[PDB]
Amino acid sequence: SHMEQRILKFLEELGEGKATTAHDLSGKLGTPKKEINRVLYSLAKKGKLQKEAGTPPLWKIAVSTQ
Amino acid sequence: HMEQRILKFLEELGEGKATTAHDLSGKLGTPKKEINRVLYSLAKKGKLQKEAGTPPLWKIAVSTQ
Amino acid sequence: SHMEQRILKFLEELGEGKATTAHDLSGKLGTPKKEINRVLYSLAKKGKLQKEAGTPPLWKIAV
Amino acid sequence: HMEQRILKFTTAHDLSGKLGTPKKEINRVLYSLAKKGKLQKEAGTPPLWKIAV
DNA sequence: GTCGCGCGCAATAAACC
DNA sequence: ACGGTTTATCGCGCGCG
Repeated sequence: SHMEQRILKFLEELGEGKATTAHDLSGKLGTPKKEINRVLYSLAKKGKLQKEAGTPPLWKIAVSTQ
Repeated sequence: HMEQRILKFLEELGEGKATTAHDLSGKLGTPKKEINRVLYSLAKKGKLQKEAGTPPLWKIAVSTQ
Repeated sequence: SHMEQRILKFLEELGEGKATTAHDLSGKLGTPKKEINRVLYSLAKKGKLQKEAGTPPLWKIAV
Repeated sequence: HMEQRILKFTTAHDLSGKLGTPKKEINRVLYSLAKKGKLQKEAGTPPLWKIAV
């Protein structure tokens, strides 16, 4: 499952403290938004990503938790 | 191309019986995003008829004149 | 519940059996149509409003 | 008429036997009534429910 | 076994003013 | 040398086995 590696790679190259939407990830990475959101919610559960509230939700690399 | 594939499948089901987009996405091997995108367009062109529900049911358009 | 009151008041200011569109509510309140529809459809599931399917949908006070 | 009976009577799973209703229809009225302010969802596995006074 | 989901929605077309 | 902006059931939050 190298879909996790490319998303974390994309959020790293986006910049410091930068966030983006799941619809934007589906467009750039060329991956259906269905698989994207399934991985995004999974990476936030692993603690590697954090979800900013909003519609749609914004996603960035987690900074706070251990 | 994808539309007639959905239409052809709804023929071999017996007139009266319907199906869901989730059921179509598996049989035709197509993501449900494209399935629903074609289904809603076939009902707007009069080719199909939508029975709204949870989830909605789709069948051949029935004339009502 | 603040934008909900602005919409509910207007639908009450306007006729006691009348309806209106989200576009009409958008201009008469200086609020984008996206924010209006967010409140309109939310009020429908709460049973506060009644929606008439159409182009565009019509919204009126329910009981 | 489910919205009326769901108030007179926990988990949505537990409500499937007390009323003989599928869990899909119970969670429907639960999240709907919770958006009407009358319910409140607890963080359980499965989640827990209770009437909000 | 969390799940309530109805979703098609624009990497659009068409219509408006 | 050139039609920008809004609509559409357009509300969408959806990840669901």
